[PDB]
Amino acid sequence: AQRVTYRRRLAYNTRSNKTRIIKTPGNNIRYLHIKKLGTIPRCGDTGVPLQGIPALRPREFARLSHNQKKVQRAYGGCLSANAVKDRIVRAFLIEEQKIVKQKLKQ
Amino acid sequence: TKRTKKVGVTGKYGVRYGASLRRDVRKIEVQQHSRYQCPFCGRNTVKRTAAGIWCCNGKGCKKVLAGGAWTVTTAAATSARSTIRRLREMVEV
Amino acid sequence: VSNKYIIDATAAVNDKIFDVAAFEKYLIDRIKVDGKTGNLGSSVVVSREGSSKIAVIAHIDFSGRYLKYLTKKFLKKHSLRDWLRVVSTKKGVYELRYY
Amino acid sequence: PRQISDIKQFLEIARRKDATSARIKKNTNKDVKFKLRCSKYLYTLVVADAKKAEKLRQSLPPDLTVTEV
Amino acid sequence: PSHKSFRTKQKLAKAARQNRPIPQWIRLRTGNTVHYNMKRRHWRRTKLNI
RNA sequence: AAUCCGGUUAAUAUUCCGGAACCAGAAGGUGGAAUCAACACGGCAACGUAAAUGAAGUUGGAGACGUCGGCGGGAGCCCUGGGAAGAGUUCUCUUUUCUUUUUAACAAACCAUUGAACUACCCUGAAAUCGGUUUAUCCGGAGCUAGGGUAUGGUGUUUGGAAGAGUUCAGCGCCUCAUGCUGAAUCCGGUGCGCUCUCGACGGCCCUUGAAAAUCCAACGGAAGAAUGGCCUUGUUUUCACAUCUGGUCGUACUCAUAACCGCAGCAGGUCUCCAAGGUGAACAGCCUCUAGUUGAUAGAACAAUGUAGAUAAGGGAAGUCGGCAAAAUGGAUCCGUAACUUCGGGAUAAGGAUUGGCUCUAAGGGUUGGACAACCAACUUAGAACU
Ligand SMILES: [Mg+2]
Ligand SMILES: [Mg+2]
Ligand SMILES: [Mg+2]
Ligand SMILES: [Mg+2]
Ligand SMILES: [Mg+2]
Ligand SMILES: [Mg+2]
Ligand SMILES: [Mg+2]
Ligand SMILES: [Mg+2]
Ligand SMILES: [Mg+2]
Ligand SMILES: [Zn+2]
Repeated sequence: AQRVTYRRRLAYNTRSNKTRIIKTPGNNIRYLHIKKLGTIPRCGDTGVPLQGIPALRPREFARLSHNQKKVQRAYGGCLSANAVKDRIVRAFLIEEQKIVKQKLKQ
Repeated sequence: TKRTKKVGVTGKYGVRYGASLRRDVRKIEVQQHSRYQCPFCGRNTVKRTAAGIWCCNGKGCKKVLAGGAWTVTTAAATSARSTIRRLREMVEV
Repeated sequence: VSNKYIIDATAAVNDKIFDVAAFEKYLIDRIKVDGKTGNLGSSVVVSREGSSKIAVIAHIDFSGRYLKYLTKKFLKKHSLRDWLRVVSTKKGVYELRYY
Repeated sequence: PRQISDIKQFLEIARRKDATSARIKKNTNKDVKFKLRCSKYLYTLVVADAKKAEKLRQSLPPDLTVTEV
Repeated sequence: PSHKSFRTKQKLAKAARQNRPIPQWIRLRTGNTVHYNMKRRHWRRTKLNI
């Protein structure tokens, strides 16, 4: 059956030599050279992948509109929803404790 | 079924290396692959990742603990902590 | 459930080479229904002559390539190969050509 | 290539200045494709009716170049 | 290798040019002994060595 | 950062031609959006949108990473049931056998439906008679099961591209020319412990835990802005749509090896890697075949001894020899059975037995699907019986 060749002079199965088979409108079986798969941004506090954002190679993110690269919320696109919620509650409670410790210091 | 009377996990080594060596490895290997209890969360989801590093699973307490090579805590570390706590509590008062 | 298979054979009959009469009984004896020869109980495959046509009517979703296969056998039985050839012309219609 | 699903949308793209030419493709299934060549994209509208195709062809801007395949 | 530098390619062009017969009228000159040359290089025989 | 298909030459092609795209940079050419005082709305939420001002500084992310094991999906290949077109065979038989039956980048909308998710997260709710659940035992009052949502999205679907291309077949002009012109088909189904690649969710292992940088993105922050006469009047946004300009320079033939490289040579040596059909079979084994390639290794005649390579041998069976050297014998699979010794893991395929074809049957083991049930379709095993 039809056998294929690399379309570039790179002759080795490296991570930059990824391929997949296409069947053409000439009934030809041949390679298509494809890129590495994208990656979803990860939360800065927990490392979880961030929801609402596609998996792209780094420079592909330069072509999206602003709102596709973020979530409409504080730290959107940088922190997960549950991480932000921990930060808000932690900030409030710590500030209140600083208030009582200041009040009881006098 | 039992499948082994003695060698246990060390059965992977077969007849090599000497019985005493396989027995010593056996005691340590049972320790280093055991599950331990997380003091901060209460679950038994504490397993080793590389020799002194013990991690936790779940959505809560994704923390990492510095521990012993083969167990989460060592006797020397536990004795040091109580020694340190006694010394701390005697200069405090 | 009506089919209009015709084996037009004008070319060879004009030269007195093709016996449509012989081809009639050849088909009726040879056409196989349900894996058997002689199961043309006239409910499924009829066949008939059209002067120069051997029109076959089918009711069991037949194959016109089966007609071409049986025709080439007949031409082979009478050493008509090298001289005649069955060629598709229209939907379900085949012709004999000398080429 | 981009598909246009609305006749109103297709006519608007034709009235634009980048719209150089149009193509009429008549498929075997009696369906008609109106293809509009802009600078960046080729826009196809699929019209499944012969009556609608005639009206749409008459609905084009008069100066538009409509070419028959 | 077909992957080649410009400098290498220039040298190959020159090597091919010097690898030509001398026109006969050169050897027909009065006082010339250019009749045969030991500089006819062939690709399989004597290698360029860059 | 970013390119695909079809065609084309004697000889180049992801570079030429036809068609269809994409990326980056510059200027700002239109359109749209927000702003009457300021930089939008929706959703309980996960989060959503055609746009939705954001300077310094800071912080976060991507780039960015081992290895083995099985499991689930996709694509191409393989196999199979019909139809069509042409071909092979045709004493006889063969509703036959063979070939062709194709669909790219890119764009859009959907999307666990049709194949692969409760994978992650959110909401309601509050679980012992504990339940859920994978091939693999993990998960839950730190909120299970369940119900409903949100996101991730193609090598999936439906389309655009695109039948106009490609393929197959049948005719017409017939010195024919620009080799033109005219008709048909290119359709509908199924399959998987298969093969190659790939993705997804996992599991094992380590005194081994498996680059860096360029580059791109996001946030925190708040710098700066100046429309106003209830309206003809600006800035921003070009991280929104359409449009314009520009993309230099070097490589690109061919061989990659039993004749293009190295080995003095057209040397049985050596030299990294990608694709990979059918049958048998556990199998990328051996053996035969299809596509492709080759039929090249000075030839002719003859059949002496002695050779090199390969076979066989009565009876005996290691007497040969330093020595069983060489050869012979054994061999796959299934079912029986398996000693000393042992570091208890092994020894072990120990040893030692039996069986194995063909044909015709029987039984059991799963899925789609119509009104305790069931007519097909799609299937693969295993065990046994009779006959020969
Ligand atoms: Mg070439
Ligand atoms: Mg080349
Ligand atoms: Mg050499
Ligand atoms: Mg003997
Ligand atoms: Mg004997
Ligand atoms: Mg004997
Ligand atoms: Mg002896
Ligand atoms: Mg002797
Ligand atoms: Mg030997
Ligand atoms: Zn814990």
